[PDB]
Formats: sequence, C-alpha cells, structure tokens
Amino acid sequence: AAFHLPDLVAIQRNSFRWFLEEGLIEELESFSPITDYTGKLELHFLGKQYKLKRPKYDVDEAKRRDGTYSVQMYVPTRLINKETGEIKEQEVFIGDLPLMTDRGTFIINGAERVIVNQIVRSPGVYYKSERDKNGRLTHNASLIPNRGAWLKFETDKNGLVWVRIDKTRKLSAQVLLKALGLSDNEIYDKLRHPEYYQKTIDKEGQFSEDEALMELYRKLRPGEPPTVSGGQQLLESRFFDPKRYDLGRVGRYKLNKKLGLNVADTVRTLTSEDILAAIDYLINLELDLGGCEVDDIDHLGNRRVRSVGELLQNQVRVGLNRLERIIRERMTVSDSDSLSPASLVNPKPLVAAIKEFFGSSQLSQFMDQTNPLAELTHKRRLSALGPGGLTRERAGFAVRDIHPSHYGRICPIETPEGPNAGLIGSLATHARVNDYGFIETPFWRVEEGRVRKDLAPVYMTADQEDDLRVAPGDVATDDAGYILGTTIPVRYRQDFTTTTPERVDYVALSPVQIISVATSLIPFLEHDDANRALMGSNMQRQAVPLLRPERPLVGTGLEPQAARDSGMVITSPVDGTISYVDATHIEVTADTGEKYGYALQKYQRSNQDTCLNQRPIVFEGDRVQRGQVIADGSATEKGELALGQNILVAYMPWEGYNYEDAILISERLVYDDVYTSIHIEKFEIEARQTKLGPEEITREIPNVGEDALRQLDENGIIRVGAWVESGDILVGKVTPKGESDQPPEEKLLRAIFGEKARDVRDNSLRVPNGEKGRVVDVRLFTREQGDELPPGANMVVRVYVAQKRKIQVGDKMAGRHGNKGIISRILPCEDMPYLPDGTPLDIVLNPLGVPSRMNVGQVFECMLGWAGQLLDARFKVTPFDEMYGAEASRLTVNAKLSEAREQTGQPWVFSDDEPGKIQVYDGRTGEPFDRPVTVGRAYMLKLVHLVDDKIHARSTGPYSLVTQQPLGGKAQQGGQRFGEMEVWALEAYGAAYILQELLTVKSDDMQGRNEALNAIVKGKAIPRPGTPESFKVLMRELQSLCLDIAVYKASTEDYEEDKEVDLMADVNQRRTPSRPTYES
Amino acid sequence: TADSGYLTRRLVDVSQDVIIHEVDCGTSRGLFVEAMTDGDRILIPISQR
Amino acid sequence: IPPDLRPMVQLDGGRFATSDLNDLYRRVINRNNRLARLQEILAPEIIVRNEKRMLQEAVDALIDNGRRGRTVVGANNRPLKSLSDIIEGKQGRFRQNLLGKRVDYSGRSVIVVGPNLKIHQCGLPREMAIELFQPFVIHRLIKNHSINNIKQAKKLIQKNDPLIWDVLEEVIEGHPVMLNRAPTLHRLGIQAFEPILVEGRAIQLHPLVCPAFNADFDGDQMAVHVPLSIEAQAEARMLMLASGNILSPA
Amino acid sequence: ENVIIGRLIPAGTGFK
Amino acid sequence: EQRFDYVKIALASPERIRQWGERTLPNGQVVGEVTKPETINYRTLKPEMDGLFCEKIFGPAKDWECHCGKYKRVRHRGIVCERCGVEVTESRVRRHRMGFIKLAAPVAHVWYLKGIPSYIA
DNA sequence: GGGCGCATGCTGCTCTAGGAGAGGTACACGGCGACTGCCC
DNA sequence: GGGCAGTCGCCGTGTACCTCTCCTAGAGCAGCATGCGCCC
RNA sequence: AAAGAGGAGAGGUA
Ligand SMILES: Nc1ccn([C@@H]2O[C@H](COP(=O)(O)OP(=O)(O)OP(=O)(O)O)[C@@H](O)[C@H]2O)c(=O)n1
Ligand SMILES: [Mg+2]
Ligand SMILES: [Zn+2]
Repeated sequence: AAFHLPDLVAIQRNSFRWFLEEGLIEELESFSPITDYTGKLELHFLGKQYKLKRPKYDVDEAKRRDGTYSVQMYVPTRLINKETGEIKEQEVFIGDLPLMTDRGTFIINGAERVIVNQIVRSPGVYYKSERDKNGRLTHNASLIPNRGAWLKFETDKNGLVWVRIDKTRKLSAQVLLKALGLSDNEIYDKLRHPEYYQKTIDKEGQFSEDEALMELYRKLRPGEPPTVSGGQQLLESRFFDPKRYDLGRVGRYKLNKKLGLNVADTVRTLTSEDILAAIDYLINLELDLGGCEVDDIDHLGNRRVRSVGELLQNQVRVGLNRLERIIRERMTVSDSDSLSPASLVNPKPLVAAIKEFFGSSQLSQFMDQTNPLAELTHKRRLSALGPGGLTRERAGFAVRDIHPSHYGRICPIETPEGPNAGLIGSLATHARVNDYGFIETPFWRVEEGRVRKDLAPVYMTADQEDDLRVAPGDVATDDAGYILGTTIPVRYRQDFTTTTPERVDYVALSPVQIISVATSLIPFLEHDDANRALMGSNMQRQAVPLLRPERPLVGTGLEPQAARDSGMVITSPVDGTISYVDATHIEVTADTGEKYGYALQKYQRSNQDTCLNQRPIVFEGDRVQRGQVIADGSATEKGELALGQNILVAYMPWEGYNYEDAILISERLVYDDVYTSIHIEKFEIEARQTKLGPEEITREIPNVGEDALRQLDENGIIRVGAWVESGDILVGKVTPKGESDQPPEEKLLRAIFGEKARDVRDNSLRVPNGEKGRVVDVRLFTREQGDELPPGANMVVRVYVAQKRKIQVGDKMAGRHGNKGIISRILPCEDMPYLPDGTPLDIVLNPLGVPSRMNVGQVFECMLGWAGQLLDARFKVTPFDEMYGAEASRLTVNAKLSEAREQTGQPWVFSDDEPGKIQVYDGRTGEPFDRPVTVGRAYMLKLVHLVDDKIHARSTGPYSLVTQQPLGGKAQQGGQRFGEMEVWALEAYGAAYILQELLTVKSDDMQGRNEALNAIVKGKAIPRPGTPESFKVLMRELQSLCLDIAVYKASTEDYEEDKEVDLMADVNQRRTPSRPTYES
Repeated sequence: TADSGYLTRRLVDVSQDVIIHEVDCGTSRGLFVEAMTDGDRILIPISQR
Repeated sequence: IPPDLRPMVQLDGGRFATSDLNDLYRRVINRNNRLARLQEILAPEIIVRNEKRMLQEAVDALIDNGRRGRTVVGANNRPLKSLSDIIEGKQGRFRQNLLGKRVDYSGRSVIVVGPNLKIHQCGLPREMAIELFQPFVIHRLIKNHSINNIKQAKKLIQKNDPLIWDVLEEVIEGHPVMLNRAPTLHRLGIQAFEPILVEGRAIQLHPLVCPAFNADFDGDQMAVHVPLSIEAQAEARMLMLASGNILSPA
Repeated sequence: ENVIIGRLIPAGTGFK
Repeated sequence: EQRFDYVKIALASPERIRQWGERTLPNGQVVGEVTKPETINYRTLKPEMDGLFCEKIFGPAKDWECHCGKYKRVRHRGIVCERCGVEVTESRVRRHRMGFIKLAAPVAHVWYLKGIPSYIA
C-alpha cells in the first residue's frame, strides 16, 4: 500500500541496460553486408550473438594499479564467395568496452568518472509566425530529423510558398513537388484549399520531372553542368538514403501525432505524404482555421533527454563507419587467396573512438566525491551544452528563464552561480523519464471531490496535463477524502487560477514534489529566502566527513533514503543471527542454515583526498531482522546521513569578535576531537630509460648525510609506519647522466687511468613543503611480474600518506540555512558565558546578520533542538506545515518547550514573558547581562576551504621563456598579478616611484633585478632601471609584420638629422644572468 | 556587470591625459549654478553645490 | 622572427611540443621550394599558376588567418594562431603583458578581524614575513652578529635557528607594507599599513577600514606587496598611509 | 605611454 | 639624459627588410637566408645547418661554444670558428637576430588589400 | 624428435606534409560603414 | 542621372584566485622476434 | 649547476 519513492539512480542503470540489450545489436545489424566494388566475396557479421568475456581485474585491483574496468567483445563472422563456394567462419575481436560499476560510475585510468545527461530539441515539425516592420504577417515551418539535413517552408507577403533546402537560396515548391514524381491531380487531392496554391503555380510556372530535376541541380550546385541523373542523385542522397538521414522512432511518432497520419512505425525516412501534409498544415494555419496552433520551443513537451547508452551508440557508429572503408580498401586492393576474415579487420578506429569518448569528452566528467550527497547529486544533472546542444557565447536569454512546464520536473532553485547560470539543472525528486525521452510526474485522481489515495497514481507528461485542472500538494482534506474549503487554486492552460472543489481533476502527491534532493534536507524552509536556500543546498555538498559523525536532532525525513541510495550502508538480507564480527568481516547465518559474508573497506582514498571507511554496528550473537543495518560508511550514522554536529549556541555580540560574519568558538571543540578529519594523499615516481642510460632506484645517494637515510630499506624505499616532515626522502632515485660542463682534461685522465666512481645525479622523490603525516601504504610495480607499465619505463612506485586535521583560526563554518563564517578566535572555557546550570557555551553568533539576510528558520531550528536535547526525542518535520493551521511551527515549538519544562522540573528552561530567552552570566566577572538572550542547539558543518591550503608567499623564482616575467600559480612558486585597475589607483594616488619600481625592477628588467638584489644585500642604493623586455618583444613582433618602427634621438643643434637608437645593445660591461644570484 | 566595466574602461580611456599644468588662465567666462528642484520641492540645495 | 620567441620545448619524453608559427613558416618554405623547382625545369604554364596561388594563400594565412578565405586548421578542428592574433585583443600583448604584470615580493592570504589594533597597523603571519623580507634579514645577519658569508646565513635561515626571529622582529620595524583586495574600483582599494608579527596563518585587519575595501570576514582574501627603495618607502608613508585617508575623493 | 616604455609618469612626484 | 625621444612607424622597403637580417663574416660570405623546413635532429637534440633554428644565422645555442665543439672558453672576444661559421658568444643573441626568405614570385600584403578602407583599391 | 630456414604479426624509425572538404550545418545581439536593387 | 532604402559584414561585450584530465600528427616502410613447416 | 613549456576542456571561491 501507500507510495514508496523509487530508486534515485534509475536513469543511468536503465540507459546502460538498454544499450547492452538492444543498442549494440541494432547497431551491428545496420552495416552487416560488406561488398567489394565489383563482384562476390561478401562479408557478414552475425551481430545477434556478440559474446562477452569476464573482466581480468576487479574494481579494487583496477583502482589500485591505475587501470580500467572493462570487458572484451567477440562477434562471429562469415565470408562467402558464391562463385567457388568455400565459406569461411571464425570469431573476430572488435575491441574492449568499459563496464559500469554497481554504484553507477566508470573507472577510467584509475579515476572515477560520470556521464551527465543532455537536454536537446525533439525531432519533428514546428510552425511559427512573425511580423514585419510594416505588418505583413508571415508563416514558416521547419522539419528537424534525428540525424541529417533540415527542411524549411516559408510563406511570402504576396501569398507564395518557398522552400529553403539546408543553406541554399529560396526555391519554388513546385519544382520540389514535381521532382518527387507527383501529378497535379494527386497534388490537388491532398490540399484542402487548392485555390491558394494556384497563385504559386501561376507566378512560378509549371515544370516537368526532368525540368524540375535540372532546376534543382542548377540551384543546388551553381556552376556545374546540369544533368537529370545528377539531380536525382542529389535528391536520393539527401532525403532518402538510410545512411545519411534518420528520423527515429520519436521523430516518426511526433510527426504522426502532429500531422494526423497513420504511417507505419518502421519507416524512418521522409515520404511525399509528409511533405504534402506539412504544406497543407501551413496553408490551413495561414487562413486561420482555428484548429491549428504555433509551437513553443521552450516547452518541456518539445525537449528530450539523452543518456549514456544513446551517446555511446553514436561513437560506435562513427568508429564502424571508419572501419568499413578500410575493410573495403583491403578487400579490393589485394588480389590473392586465403583472405581470412580475421585478417581483414583492423580494430584501431573503434578502440580509438571509444577511448576518445570515455576520456576526452565534454559530457564525461571527473566525479565529485567529497561526501555521499555530492556523489548522488552529480549523477542526476541535466546539461544543455555539449555536441548537438548550445554554446555559452551563442546562448540567448530565454534559455536561462523558468518555464511553467518545469513544475514537478526540474528544480527551480538548484543551479550554478557563475557564467553558466541557468544552463545546468537538477532532476526533481519524483520525476522519471519514459522510453521516448520525456519527463513524467505522478498525480492522484479525484472523483466528485474525493481524493482517491488508493488507486495507483497516474504519471503524466507536460503536454498531457495542459487541458486539465491540477491542484498543488498543499490542499488539505477532511480524512484524506473530501477537499475542504470553497476556493481551490489550480493550474489551467499554463495559468494560475481558482476554482470550486468540484471541477478539480488531479492533485499532486507531495508538497515537496517541486524541489530536488539537496534542497529537501532543509527544515523550516518556507520561512527563508530562496537565495539562502540555494546557498544552503550548495554548501551542504562541501562538508568534510568527520571522525565521529552525529545525526541531527531536528531532521526532515529524507536522510535514511539519501544515505541508503548511495552505496556504503550494508543491510541484512535475511532473518537470522550474527555468527562472526570483526573490524574487517561480518558473517550472517539465517534460520535455514546458509551463510553470508561481507568484507569492509578500511581507510581508502576518494577523488578529493577524503576518507572512505566502514565500521560494524552489531555484536556477536545478536538477533537481526530483514533490512536491518549492520555496517555504515564514513559520513553516516546508523542508517542516516550525518554531516555535522549539534552544539550549544547563543545569539549575542562579544567584544568585537563577531564584527562582520566572524565566529567565536570554545576550546572544548579542539581537545574533544569535534570537527577533526582525516586526509590521504598519494605520491608517484617512475624509472625511465634515457638514450644515455637507464635510471636506477637505489640507496647510495651521492653527497648526502647519514641522517637522511635512516628510514629507508635495502632498495631505497621508505618504510611503512614512519613519520615524515618536509624535505624527507621517500624514494631514492639516481640518474646516470654524462653532463659536459667541466674541463675535459681531468675527465679524460680519470677515464684512461680508471677508478670508476659516481658520475650520476640525484633527483629523488621528496615530500613537498608544508606536508607531514604517516606512511600507510607502499606499492611497487615492475616488469617480470605481469604488469602493464607505460612504454619506456621500468619501475613505478606509489606512496600513501595520511594526516589528521583539527579546527583552527581561519577555517570556514556554515549551517543549512545559508549562514557562513570564518573562525576568528578560540577561547578557554572559563571565559565563555555560562548558563544558570553552570554550563559554558560552545559558539556565539552575531544577531545583526539574521534580519539582513532574511533567514529566520535557524531560530526555529535552534529552539526545537533545545527541547529535543532536553527530551531525547529527535523530531522530524515536513516543510509547508501551515496547511493544517495558521501558526503551526510556532505552536509546535512552544508546546514542545513547555512539555520539556514540565518533564525536567527546571523552571529556568522556559519562560512565558520571553518564550525563547534565558539568563546568561559573564565568565570573566560573574555579572549577568542586562537582558536575556536566545540559546539553543544548532547543527553545524565544516567545509573544505581550509586556511592551510591558502597561504602563499614569494621572493624570487622561475620566469617565463618569452616575456621573462614571473610565473603564475601556487603550485610553481608564482607571483601576484598587478592589473590595470591597480595601475589606475596608483596613478590616482600620485606615487610614481612605486609604480616605476613595480613595473621594471620587480618584473622583467633582466639586468636591474640582480643589481637591486645585490645592492640590498650590500646595503647600498638601488641603481636606475633600463628598458623592460616586453617592449623589445613587441617591437620584434611588429617588425615581423613588415612594419618599419624604430626609436629616434632628437638632434640638439645644427642641420644634422636625427639618429636612430639601437635598443637591443649592451650599454654596460656587466653580466646578465637568467636569474638573480648572490655574488660571492 | 560587463556593461559597467566597459563603460568605466571607455571613461578612463577618453580622459587619461588631463593633468594640472597651469596656475591661472585669466578668464571671465563661467557657468550659472542654482538648486535642483522638482516643482516646489528642492531635491538638491544650492549650498551643497 | 628570432627563434627564441617561438621555442620548441623538450617535454613529451620522446616527442616534441607544438608551436603554431613554425608550421606556417614550414608551409611557406615548402611552397616556395616547390614553385622554384617547377619553374627551373620549364613546366607547362598551367601548373605553375596553381603553385603561385597556393603560395599566395600560404603567405596570407601566415600574416592573418581567416581574414580573406578559409582558415588553416591543425590536428583537431582548431584554427592556428597567426602573427596578428598575438597583438589583437584582451589576451594580446598590449592588454596582458604591457598594461599589467606579475611581480616579485608578493603574498596572498585569508583575512580575519583584529580588534585592539591601531588604525595604521596590521597583523602579518611569520611564515609569510620570513619569505617576503629575505635580503634584508641576510644583510642584518651579515652586518650585526657577524656570521661570515651568504651561504652560512641561508643555512641558518633554512635550519630555523631561533636567532632569525629576533633579527626579523627588528628588520620590519618602520617598514610599511601595501595591501590590496581583488576588485579595485577606486583608489581606496590599495592602502599602506605598518606590520606586526602574529602567530597563525591569517591576516588581521582593523574593523574601521572594512567599508573602504568592501570586505567582510566570511571567505575573502588579500594581497600583500613590499616596497624596496627609499623613495618608495617615503611615498608609501607620506601619501598612502591608512591613517590619513579621512574623506572621500568623490 | 610612459607605462608601456617604463618611464616616470608626468603626474604626481614625477611631475618634473 | 634620455636615450630616445620619439617613436616612428612607416612602410618597409625590401632593402630595409634585407638589411635587418643580413650579417657578414670575415670570409667574404653572407648569411641570413633560410632555405630549409628543418628544425632539429631527432637523434641528437641539435639544430640543423640551414633551417629555422640554424646557428650561423641566429647565434650559438650554448655560451662560448661553437657548433663543432672545437672552440670554447671566454677569453675570445668575438672571433668566428673557421670550420662551421658559428660565432663564439652568449646565447642571448638568439633574442634579437632576424632572418629572411626570398620568394619565387611576388605576393600582396593582406593588410593593404582587405581593410575597412582599401588603400590599393 | 630437434635444429634450421622461411612466413608473418608486431612495432619502432622516418618523413613529410599539408592540398580540401566530409558534415558535424542549421545555432546571440547591437552599432556603424560600404555597396547595390528599382523607381522618379 | 539621382538617388532612398535595404542588406551585408566587421567590431565589441568587469577583475583577481583554486583543483582535475588530456595533448603535442599520422601513415608508410623496414627491422625484429615469434610461430610454424622442413629434412635428417 | 639546474630547474617546470605551451595549449585545450571541465568544475569551483570572493
Ligand atoms: N561575480 C562576482 C561575484 C562577487 N564579486 C565580489 O564578491 C562580493 C560578493 O560578496 P558576498 O560575500 O558573496 O556577498 P555580500 O553581498 O557581501 O553579502 P553577504 O556577505 O551578507 O552574504 C561582491 O561584492 C564583489 O566584491 C565580484 O566582484 N564578482
Ligand atoms: Mg561576505
Ligand atoms: Zn666550429
């Protein structure tokens, strides 16, 4: 009974299942007969068999060694001759296909990747009307296929019908109708207003088949000599060849639905009846029949969703088309016998196409794996960009707006806040996609005024419900039966109206049917602003998993499903007992007697260097049931999502530490290990083979002390369990290199005498600056071990380092209601305000920011959490709760607080004059504050923006090759850019020497840099600058364009002419090295 | 936000060479200044201008 | 053009990097050589005109790609970069390398609120300060507390001896620093302060200067610059010090 | 123009 | 005082273009014309002899070392090795020196043919 | 059975080229200057 | 002759910073290591 | 003595 929310990851699984079941078989059957140019020897593919091979590596092994999770495809073949007999048949290997993980992702080159869904136009026919600057209403029609060339029809201001093929000039429709082989009698039988076409016939003249073909050739191919057979060939290759034109099932279905035809579903090419019906519809629309309508292109009934299987089919098509030409060329060129089918197939283009699609495409994306919510959200995204979609620069403005047809199908809140805002969306919670590519939503039917809540809800599409009166999900019923009230709001013909409770047709299932998963986890959301809801949804996906997570006291009811539908919770499948529990293994024995075993992940790494860990919940000998949780992941409590913690909060100002959205916290949050997280990083090294000689991984590192080799072992690899700081040696690598930078006399004398020594260089692997932690895993891969190393390499080493991080000053914290801040101070617990119980507070927030940001749901949440903690109740509330009353939330909170006060027996926990306020004392002096303040329990999170990954400084480093300016980037010791706005500010101030020193000495004056550095070191004055390098580069670039540009010196006296100055010459006899150095 | 940036770049480019170079030019020409009103209400007084 | 402005680059292990000017120059040279060879052996004068046309098109593509006819396309369907594309637009030479630059002796970090400060003071973390003031510290280590040479001072700094902090505490006394926030809409977006060393990894800012910068303490970051010469220090002290900006220029 | 070639701007302290 | 006073731009004649990228040697020969679409050798990473990266036209690729590896050191102040023609100096000269190509047939500059005003027309 | 000779798939060196579309098309929006039609 | 009016093509569209991946081209020709057949 | 070369996509923060 009732309604159960279905799986949230059904799109990807359904798409891949459809691909495997039908797409490959249908695709392999569209090119099976391959012929040579002249005669016999046809090649055939039996595509229905298509066997698959078991993968060689599992998911964990593939991720360990940076591999790919894939299978191999084998398809039987056959080569006949029919002239001398001797049929041949064997099995052909066509390539390898990546496999889908049961979580719905792909493993490519050791990385998790996702494929997003695309929103595109639907194939079919569309009509439009437009007005000129002088009136003169005009009509157009456009026919769009799944793949091929479009068709266009237009009406003129005089009453003439024109045809525009692809991108050619206008054409009379008579030539196109006659070239198809239609007489005037059959043309007049399909037009309902034949006197309208007479004008076109008269003003454009009559044509025969051959004359029409000649005219078609003339206009389509200007310059070439016309020919009847030629024009016939263009027509056939344009609109009738089933290799360059495709309608699709959806296209044929839409054409039949719109134009009212009954053509069979197996025809996927244009016919004459379709063109005649389109012209008839255009004519009838012009003459205002009243039963013909124009089309809206933003309507969700005219748009389609494309998923992974449909996108893979096209790449398979391109690869097979590329392979077929090679097959034919090899079949014709060779003139020998024993041409085996296995020797006629070159599976290079297919493999290349599949690899390019899965590795370097726009819709294949690096998956977001900060926490389970982000991973779940990434899989349900809809994108309007990509091949066949739109472009950021060429996108208009109607595509970034909200349409009335989006309700219940696309969330109107979750969207990016950057340059691509309004172009990427999220699927709604209750939405689903049918077998044509359109989105449906469910409703309940009503009869005479009673909601039938036990009658198998009806799924409807955007165009099906345009002619019915549909009510929202907040309509209140007496006993789940009759609709109360006398004026019910409804939607009719894409308009909000009101009607009596007897003309209603359907009702939505839930009040939260309009939003997405992330937005559905915010309680008391109807008391906030929409922008703050968007910010809260965005910030909920940036939380870090904690050491010991906690589920919220005040929830919404969707946490268990969100935790379950992402794939880290293990549940008992039978009704038995527990036989064996261990930190890495759980066994379940049922009542019958069979056993089930599970292994658990332990301290693994995610895409964003977070932690994935599983722990048991049950004990030995416990009695379990079906569906009970026995283990959980890193960011989940016992079956529920848990991202933050519940802490004590008061709303009042401190001594300036809450000034502008800053946060003051206590020291208990540090030494009690609250908000402490674990991070894991990976380092890699390889041993190549240079032309001079192979490099070696060894321990004998030239010119290094003994204290730098304590932790290495035999080979020269760090030991597991060691503590490393910056500069430590992880893997010792030495390169045999013969650099020539010394006088050859000593080298030749040593070579002749002998005494072979170390002529090598040291470039070993060291940990970067600002890193420390424990070594937890070392993996070594070599040859002679069945390992697939990159070409030109002999050994690969991987090291894993783990770290624990606590909260500190400069870290970002946030809640679920759009409130964010930065920690500015940590206080000892004897200095914080305390309660009449004597308990110090945990965090102090400024009230000034509550009414300015217009997010007052946090006060409701805190006041409910206070009572929840005092009662041990853990309430759950559904949004839009005012349909049962007028002050539902306030009354609920007040009742809970009064009940808690009565139960605990402490009269100070609730007050009647100030319902939400308590008295608070000062921990420094012991004096109470003037007025009571607001105290509660808040659910807070810690984000991934930590100050440890943001501090950077530079004095001198690398420079660019061309412009000789400092490099840019944190990862390569880069400098900060001084843009033109800062130059404007410095010019407005009047400081000229600062600007001049910034522009020349500190950026690219190759000689002045060293002079300045050495003058500073020696304590003398800084000499005057010269000319920057970029000006000389610009002068050379301008001269390369054959322009005579030069600098001149004015003539002081006499008739002597001005003299050209050589800028690229040395003035002073001093050295100019590439980088500043300390001389002596 | 691109429109305002384009406008301010054009404004900066049109008048980047106006610099005080002279002390006095000896001119009797000038402009007339009064208050900014809308009907009988003063939006901007004459003392501020 | 000189060869050092179009470098070849020796990454890729065994292959080489791609530069677009070299391809156009090679095409021009190839067409010229073919035309000369054809002209030498007295070819029929219907094949020579073809080579002349292709040479003209190649030179046109080298000068300005896509100005007249079709555009030359590299490996993927991506047009090449000609000589006129280097000096043309927002990413050209003029607006990227001449009117703005990257600089040395600069830093960047997150900002927190510091009360109990003076309006002309700021708080600088020690990790940033030890890097931004290196030559002055080296000079003071050589002059006072006679060490020996530069190498010993660098070893002392790297080893993190406690003396370098005592030296740095008095190197920075009296030396102004410049602070900037990313959108600089007017001249009050850059200002000069006097630094004091603090423990942590965030910069402390006086609450009374926030509205001029338009900054709040919920995620913003700031950039720090250090003057070098005596004239620059005098200008920073007497023209841009944050305690002398009382009224608005507008 | 003095910015592009790297000279003292004719305004402020670089007036003369 | 100042090194220069003003900048001037004008049209370029073929004589000036030839003068930009032509230098003589104490042998009687002239260098500066590129006649091969070759950059560097694949086996040993050294430039070719008459291509786009030649050392006789643009300069040495290593400081105070000629191409044939027979003259070295700094005591020479601008002598030229008489086996390959490479001058012995620093490699910074590779940032200034220019070359030129002589065309078999004349061609038209596209800036003066396709413009908002057409000067040839 | 076994060593040797030949066919053959695999793969790295080389060079050369470099043209012209195949079709990835139909796909933003405003301001200003330079040709061309069809009439008075 | 004298145009108006219409159409087509080129120019332009804020600032700083952080992380992840893939690619420097592609086909012909010859060297080589392997598999398989052959004669004793 | 040595040490990073550019380019193209995708996603974020003020
Ligand atoms: N496209 C953008 C977005 C943001 N900003 C800068 O970032 C600021 C945004 O500040 P933010 O903290 O996001 O919001 P506020 O308006 O300050 O509001 P509040 O802090 O109260 O949320 C802008 O004022 C501006 O300085 C910008 O320059 N360009
Ligand atoms: Mg803010
Ligand atoms: Zn030599």
